[PDB]
Amino acid sequence: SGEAPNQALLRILKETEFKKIKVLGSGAFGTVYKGLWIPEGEKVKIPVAIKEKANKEILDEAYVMASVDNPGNPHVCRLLGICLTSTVQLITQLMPFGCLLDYVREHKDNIGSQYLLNWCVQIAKGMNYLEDRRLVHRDLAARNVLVKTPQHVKITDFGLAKLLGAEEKEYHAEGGKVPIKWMALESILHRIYTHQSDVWSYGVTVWELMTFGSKPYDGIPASEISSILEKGERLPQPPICTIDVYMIMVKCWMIDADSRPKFRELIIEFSKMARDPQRYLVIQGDERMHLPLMDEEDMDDVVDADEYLI
Ligand SMILES: *CCC(=O)N1CC(Oc2cc3c(-c4c[nH]nc4-c4cccc(OC)c4)ncnc3cc2OC)C1
Repeated sequence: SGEAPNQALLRILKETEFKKIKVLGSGAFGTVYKGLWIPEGEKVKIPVAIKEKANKEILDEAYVMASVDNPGNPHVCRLLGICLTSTVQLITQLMPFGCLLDYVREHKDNIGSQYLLNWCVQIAKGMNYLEDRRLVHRDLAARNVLVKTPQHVKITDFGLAKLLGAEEKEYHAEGGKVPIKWMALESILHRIYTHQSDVWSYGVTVWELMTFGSKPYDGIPASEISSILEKGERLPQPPICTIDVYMIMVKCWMIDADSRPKFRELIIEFSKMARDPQRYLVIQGDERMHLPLMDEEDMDDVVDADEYLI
Protein backbone atom coordinates (compact mmCIF):
# COMPACT_ATOMS: atom_id res chain seq x y z
CA SER A 1 0.00 0.00 0.00
CA GLY A 2 2.78 2.44 0.93
CA GLU A 3 4.09 2.99 -2.61
CA ALA A 4 4.65 5.97 -4.95
CA PRO A 5 2.22 6.60 -7.83
CA ASN A 6 3.92 6.27 -11.24
CA GLN A 7 3.21 9.73 -12.69
CA ALA A 8 4.99 9.22 -15.99
CA LEU A 9 3.69 10.92 -19.16
CA LEU A 10 3.19 8.93 -22.40
CA ARG A 11 2.68 10.92 -25.64
CA ILE A 12 0.87 9.94 -28.84
CA LEU A 13 2.04 11.18 -32.25
CA LYS A 14 0.94 10.90 -35.97
CA GLU A 15 2.67 8.89 -38.77
CA THR A 16 2.05 11.94 -41.04
CA GLU A 17 4.10 14.09 -38.49
CA PHE A 18 7.25 11.95 -39.22
CA LYS A 19 9.40 12.00 -42.35
CA LYS A 20 11.33 8.67 -42.10
CA ILE A 21 14.62 8.80 -44.07
CA LYS A 22 16.96 5.73 -43.77
CA VAL A 23 16.98 2.16 -42.33
CA LEU A 24 19.11 1.74 -39.19
CA GLY A 25 18.11 -1.79 -38.20
CA SER A 26 16.06 -4.84 -39.25
CA GLY A 27 16.15 -6.89 -36.00
CA ALA A 28 14.31 -10.11 -35.14
CA PHE A 29 11.39 -8.19 -33.56
CA GLY A 30 10.88 -4.97 -35.55
CA THR A 31 12.88 -2.31 -37.41
CA VAL A 32 14.65 0.95 -36.43
CA TYR A 33 14.76 3.96 -38.80
CA LYS A 34 16.55 7.33 -39.19
CA GLY A 35 13.46 9.49 -38.87
CA LEU A 36 12.83 13.20 -38.36
CA TRP A 37 10.00 14.69 -36.27
CA ILE A 38 8.34 17.94 -37.51
CA PRO A 39 5.56 18.91 -35.03
CA GLU A 40 2.40 20.93 -35.96
CA GLY A 41 2.71 24.66 -35.47
CA GLU A 42 6.30 24.81 -34.09
CA LYS A 43 9.19 25.80 -36.39
CA VAL A 44 11.23 22.71 -35.39
CA LYS A 45 12.87 19.53 -36.84
CA ILE A 46 13.98 16.82 -34.37
CA PRO A 47 16.17 13.84 -35.34
CA VAL A 48 14.42 10.61 -34.14
CA ALA A 49 14.74 6.75 -34.19
CA ILE A 50 11.62 4.63 -35.05
CA LYS A 51 10.89 1.04 -33.91
CA GLU A 52 8.03 -1.09 -35.39
CA LYS A 53 2.37 -9.59 -31.66
CA ALA A 54 1.94 -13.40 -31.33
CA ASN A 55 0.89 -13.93 -27.61
CA LYS A 56 1.35 -10.61 -25.69
CA GLU A 57 1.59 -6.97 -26.89
CA ILE A 58 4.71 -4.82 -26.88
CA LEU A 59 4.22 -1.99 -24.38
CA ASP A 60 6.18 -3.24 -21.29
CA GLU A 61 9.28 -2.06 -23.31
CA ALA A 62 7.89 1.50 -23.24
CA TYR A 63 6.38 1.40 -19.71
CA VAL A 64 9.76 1.46 -17.89
CA MET A 65 11.25 3.67 -20.68
CA ALA A 66 8.91 6.47 -19.46
CA SER A 67 8.66 5.93 -15.63
CA VAL A 68 12.40 6.70 -15.29
CA ASP A 69 11.84 9.77 -17.58
CA ASN A 70 10.14 11.73 -14.75
CA PRO A 71 13.33 13.48 -13.47
CA GLY A 72 15.89 13.63 -16.30
CA ASN A 73 19.27 11.87 -16.42
CA PRO A 74 21.34 13.07 -19.40
CA HIS A 75 22.98 9.62 -19.85
CA VAL A 76 19.86 7.43 -20.01
CA CYS A 77 18.14 7.16 -23.44
CA ARG A 78 14.55 8.58 -23.38
CA LEU A 79 11.27 7.82 -25.26
CA LEU A 80 9.52 10.81 -26.79
CA GLY A 81 6.23 8.97 -27.47
CA ILE A 82 4.47 6.42 -29.68
CA CYS A 83 2.40 6.23 -32.89
CA LEU A 84 -0.66 3.94 -33.11
CA THR A 85 -0.94 2.90 -36.79
CA SER A 86 -1.87 -0.81 -37.60
CA THR A 87 1.87 -1.56 -37.16
CA VAL A 88 2.71 0.66 -34.06
CA GLN A 89 5.78 3.00 -33.98
CA LEU A 90 8.10 3.58 -30.95
CA ILE A 91 9.86 7.00 -31.26
CA THR A 92 13.12 7.98 -29.40
CA GLN A 93 15.74 10.81 -29.79
CA LEU A 94 18.47 9.98 -32.33
CA MET A 95 22.02 9.00 -31.17
CA PRO A 96 23.85 9.20 -34.52
CA PHE A 97 27.03 7.15 -33.79
CA GLY A 98 25.23 3.84 -33.13
CA CYS A 99 26.09 1.50 -30.29
CA LEU A 100 29.34 1.92 -28.24
CA LEU A 101 30.47 -1.70 -29.07
CA ASP A 102 30.67 -0.57 -32.78
CA TYR A 103 32.53 2.64 -31.75
CA VAL A 104 35.41 0.83 -29.96
CA ARG A 105 35.74 -1.59 -32.97
CA GLU A 106 35.47 1.01 -35.80
CA HIS A 107 37.21 3.97 -34.14
CA LYS A 108 39.49 1.60 -32.06
CA ASP A 109 42.69 3.34 -33.25
CA ASN A 110 41.79 6.96 -32.21
CA ILE A 111 40.39 6.47 -28.71
CA GLY A 112 42.15 8.72 -26.18
CA SER A 113 42.46 7.86 -22.45
CA GLN A 114 40.19 10.85 -21.70
CA TYR A 115 37.40 9.48 -24.04
CA LEU A 116 37.53 6.07 -22.39
CA LEU A 117 37.50 7.08 -18.59
CA ASN A 118 34.76 9.65 -19.36
CA TRP A 119 32.40 7.07 -20.93
CA CYS A 120 32.88 5.04 -17.71
CA VAL A 121 31.78 8.06 -15.56
CA GLN A 122 28.70 8.72 -17.77
CA ILE A 123 27.64 5.02 -17.60
CA ALA A 124 27.99 4.96 -13.81
CA LYS A 125 26.09 8.37 -13.63
CA GLY A 126 23.18 6.99 -15.69
CA MET A 127 23.43 3.66 -13.82
CA ASN A 128 23.37 5.50 -10.47
CA TYR A 129 20.16 7.22 -11.60
CA LEU A 130 18.45 3.88 -12.47
CA GLU A 131 19.35 2.66 -8.91
CA ASP A 132 17.80 5.90 -7.42
CA ARG A 133 14.46 4.90 -9.12
CA ARG A 134 14.84 1.37 -7.54
CA LEU A 135 15.22 -0.15 -11.07
CA VAL A 136 17.52 -3.07 -12.18
CA HIS A 137 18.50 -2.84 -15.94
CA ARG A 138 19.58 -6.56 -16.13
CA ASP A 139 21.39 -6.00 -19.47
CA LEU A 140 24.32 -3.59 -18.99
CA ALA A 141 26.63 -4.20 -22.01
CA ALA A 142 28.63 -2.09 -24.59
CA ARG A 143 25.90 -2.81 -27.23
CA ASN A 144 23.17 -1.24 -24.95
CA VAL A 145 24.85 2.26 -24.96
CA LEU A 146 24.45 4.79 -27.81
CA VAL A 147 26.57 7.70 -29.02
CA LYS A 148 24.77 11.13 -29.11
CA THR A 149 28.22 12.77 -29.70
CA PRO A 150 31.69 11.04 -29.15
CA GLN A 151 31.65 12.98 -25.81
CA HIS A 152 27.94 12.35 -24.85
CA VAL A 153 26.78 8.68 -24.53
CA LYS A 154 23.37 7.32 -23.12
CA ILE A 155 22.11 3.88 -21.83
CA THR A 156 19.46 2.25 -24.10
CA ASP A 157 17.65 -1.17 -24.73
CA PHE A 158 16.25 -1.64 -21.14
CA GLY A 159 14.44 -4.93 -22.04
CA LEU A 160 14.46 -6.43 -18.54
CA ALA A 161 14.39 -3.29 -16.35
CA LYS A 162 12.55 -4.30 -13.13
CA LEU A 163 11.09 -1.77 -10.64
CA LEU A 164 11.41 -2.45 -6.87
CA GLY A 165 9.00 -1.72 -4.00
CA ALA A 166 9.74 0.35 -0.84
CA GLU A 167 10.50 -2.76 1.27
CA GLU A 168 11.95 -4.79 -1.66
CA LYS A 169 15.68 -5.25 -2.69
CA GLU A 170 15.70 -8.58 -4.66
CA TYR A 171 14.36 -10.28 -7.88
CA HIS A 172 13.24 -13.84 -8.80
CA ALA A 173 13.77 -14.73 -12.51
CA GLU A 174 12.54 -17.61 -14.81
CA GLY A 175 15.71 -18.02 -16.92
CA GLY A 176 15.29 -17.12 -20.59
CA LYS A 177 18.06 -16.13 -23.05
CA VAL A 178 20.07 -13.61 -20.86
CA PRO A 179 23.83 -13.36 -21.69
CA ILE A 180 25.65 -15.53 -19.08
CA LYS A 181 29.04 -13.88 -19.91
CA TRP A 182 27.88 -10.58 -18.32
CA MET A 183 25.95 -12.30 -15.53
CA ALA A 184 26.90 -12.03 -11.88
CA LEU A 185 27.29 -15.40 -10.08
CA GLU A 186 23.98 -15.02 -8.09
CA SER A 187 21.93 -14.45 -11.30
CA ILE A 188 23.28 -17.72 -12.73
CA LEU A 189 22.90 -19.81 -9.55
CA HIS A 190 19.72 -18.96 -7.51
CA ARG A 191 18.69 -16.36 -10.15
CA ILE A 192 19.03 -13.24 -7.89
CA TYR A 193 19.22 -9.77 -9.54
CA THR A 194 20.11 -6.72 -7.46
CA HIS A 195 21.82 -3.32 -8.25
CA GLN A 196 25.11 -5.04 -7.16
CA SER A 197 24.53 -7.69 -9.90
CA ASP A 198 24.47 -4.83 -12.47
CA VAL A 199 27.92 -3.78 -11.10
CA TRP A 200 29.35 -7.17 -12.25
CA SER A 201 27.96 -6.34 -15.73
CA TYR A 202 29.53 -2.85 -15.40
CA GLY A 203 32.86 -4.63 -14.71
CA VAL A 204 32.38 -6.57 -17.97
CA THR A 205 31.13 -3.43 -19.83
CA VAL A 206 34.30 -1.42 -19.00
CA TRP A 207 36.49 -4.57 -19.50
CA GLU A 208 34.97 -4.70 -23.06
CA LEU A 209 35.84 -1.03 -23.68
CA MET A 210 39.42 -1.56 -22.43
CA THR A 211 39.92 -4.61 -24.70
CA PHE A 212 38.51 -2.33 -27.57
CA GLY A 213 35.41 -4.38 -28.41
CA SER A 214 36.78 -7.80 -27.45
CA LYS A 215 34.86 -10.99 -26.67
CA PRO A 216 34.59 -11.77 -22.92
CA TYR A 217 35.34 -15.49 -22.44
CA ASP A 218 36.15 -15.98 -26.15
CA GLY A 219 35.91 -19.52 -27.52
CA ILE A 220 33.99 -20.59 -24.41
CA PRO A 221 30.58 -22.32 -24.28
CA ALA A 222 28.10 -20.61 -21.96
CA SER A 223 27.69 -23.69 -19.68
CA GLU A 224 30.99 -23.78 -17.71
CA ILE A 225 31.02 -20.14 -16.46
CA SER A 226 28.74 -21.28 -13.58
CA SER A 227 31.60 -23.25 -11.97
CA ILE A 228 34.55 -21.52 -13.75
CA LEU A 229 33.85 -18.41 -11.66
CA GLU A 230 33.13 -20.55 -8.47
CA LYS A 231 36.80 -21.74 -8.56
CA GLY A 232 37.98 -18.10 -8.63
CA GLU A 233 38.98 -17.53 -12.27
CA ARG A 234 37.87 -14.28 -13.89
CA LEU A 235 38.46 -12.18 -17.02
CA PRO A 236 42.17 -11.38 -17.38
CA GLN A 237 43.85 -7.94 -17.14
CA PRO A 238 43.46 -5.79 -20.29
CA PRO A 239 46.66 -4.42 -21.89
CA ILE A 240 46.17 -0.61 -21.59
CA CYS A 241 45.03 -1.28 -17.97
CA THR A 242 47.14 0.12 -15.14
CA ILE A 243 46.63 -1.69 -11.82
CA ASP A 244 44.50 1.39 -10.78
CA VAL A 245 41.90 0.94 -13.64
CA TYR A 246 42.04 -2.86 -13.58
CA MET A 247 41.50 -3.41 -9.80
CA ILE A 248 38.16 -1.58 -10.11
CA MET A 249 36.88 -4.27 -12.53
CA VAL A 250 38.20 -7.05 -10.28
CA LYS A 251 36.49 -5.59 -7.19
CA CYS A 252 33.21 -5.45 -9.18
CA TRP A 253 33.44 -9.32 -9.44
CA MET A 254 33.66 -10.05 -5.69
CA ILE A 255 31.38 -13.03 -5.03
CA ASP A 256 30.06 -11.47 -1.74
CA ALA A 257 27.78 -8.83 -3.40
CA ASP A 258 28.46 -6.26 -0.65
CA SER A 259 32.20 -6.14 -1.51
CA ARG A 260 31.44 -4.80 -5.03
CA PRO A 261 31.33 -0.96 -5.27
CA LYS A 262 28.08 1.12 -5.46
CA PHE A 263 27.64 3.13 -8.76
CA ARG A 264 28.07 6.40 -6.80
CA GLU A 265 31.61 5.27 -5.76
CA LEU A 266 32.36 4.27 -9.39
CA ILE A 267 31.51 7.84 -10.54
CA ILE A 268 34.05 9.16 -7.96
CA GLU A 269 36.80 6.57 -8.69
CA PHE A 270 36.70 7.36 -12.45
CA SER A 271 36.08 11.13 -12.19
CA LYS A 272 39.45 11.54 -10.36
CA MET A 273 41.24 9.77 -13.26
CA ALA A 274 39.41 11.94 -15.89
CA ARG A 275 41.34 14.96 -14.50
CA ASP A 276 44.73 13.28 -15.42
CA PRO A 277 43.98 10.37 -17.79
CA GLN A 278 47.62 9.78 -18.78
CA ARG A 279 48.52 8.33 -15.33
CA TYR A 280 45.75 5.71 -15.46
CA LEU A 281 45.43 4.55 -19.12
CA VAL A 282 48.51 3.36 -21.04
CA ILE A 283 47.55 3.94 -24.68
CA GLN A 284 50.32 3.81 -27.35
CA GLY A 285 49.99 7.21 -29.01
CA ASP A 286 47.47 8.54 -26.39
CA GLU A 287 47.91 12.31 -27.01
CA ARG A 288 48.21 11.83 -30.83
CA MET A 289 44.69 10.19 -30.97
CA HIS A 290 41.51 12.23 -31.55
CA LEU A 291 37.64 11.81 -32.06
CA PRO A 292 35.11 14.52 -33.17
CA LEU A 293 44.92 22.62 -16.26
CA MET A 294 45.38 22.40 -12.42
CA ASP A 295 45.38 24.84 -9.42
CA GLU A 296 46.56 22.95 -6.24
CA GLU A 297 49.52 20.89 -4.75
CA ASP A 298 48.06 17.60 -3.31
CA MET A 299 45.45 17.57 -6.04
CA ASP A 300 45.22 13.75 -5.89
CA ASP A 301 41.90 12.56 -4.40
CA VAL A 302 40.18 15.85 -5.51
CA VAL A 303 36.66 15.34 -6.92
CA ASP A 304 34.24 18.09 -8.10
CA ALA A 305 30.94 18.48 -6.14
CA ASP A 306 28.71 17.77 -9.19
CA GLU A 307 30.04 14.16 -9.09
CA TYR A 308 29.65 13.70 -5.28
CA LEU A 309 26.32 11.98 -4.35
CA ILE A 310 26.09 10.19 -0.92
C1 LIG B 1 24.86 -2.00 -30.82
C2 LIG B 1 23.36 -1.77 -31.11
C3 LIG B 1 23.02 -2.00 -32.56
O1 LIG B 1 23.20 -3.09 -33.08
N1 LIG B 1 22.54 -0.94 -33.24
C4 LIG B 1 22.72 -0.38 -34.58
C5 LIG B 1 22.46 0.99 -33.86
O2 LIG B 1 21.62 1.90 -34.62
C6 LIG B 1 20.88 2.84 -33.95
C7 LIG B 1 19.89 2.54 -33.08
C8 LIG B 1 19.19 3.55 -32.39
C9 LIG B 1 18.29 3.33 -31.30
C10 LIG B 1 17.96 1.95 -30.86
C11 LIG B 1 18.79 0.82 -30.90
N2 LIG B 1 18.13 -0.30 -30.59
N3 LIG B 1 16.87 0.12 -30.32
C12 LIG B 1 16.73 1.46 -30.44
C13 LIG B 1 15.49 2.13 -29.98
C14 LIG B 1 14.77 2.94 -30.84
C15 LIG B 1 13.48 3.34 -30.51
C16 LIG B 1 12.91 2.94 -29.31
C17 LIG B 1 13.66 2.17 -28.43
O3 LIG B 1 13.19 1.71 -27.22
C18 LIG B 1 11.79 1.46 -27.09
C19 LIG B 1 14.95 1.78 -28.75
N4 LIG B 1 17.77 4.33 -30.60
C20 LIG B 1 18.13 5.57 -30.98
N5 LIG B 1 18.94 5.93 -31.96
C21 LIG B 1 19.49 4.90 -32.67
C22 LIG B 1 20.50 5.20 -33.61
C23 LIG B 1 21.21 4.19 -34.21
O4 LIG B 1 22.31 4.37 -35.01
C24 LIG B 1 22.47 5.63 -35.66
C25 LIG B 1 21.62 0.13 -32.85
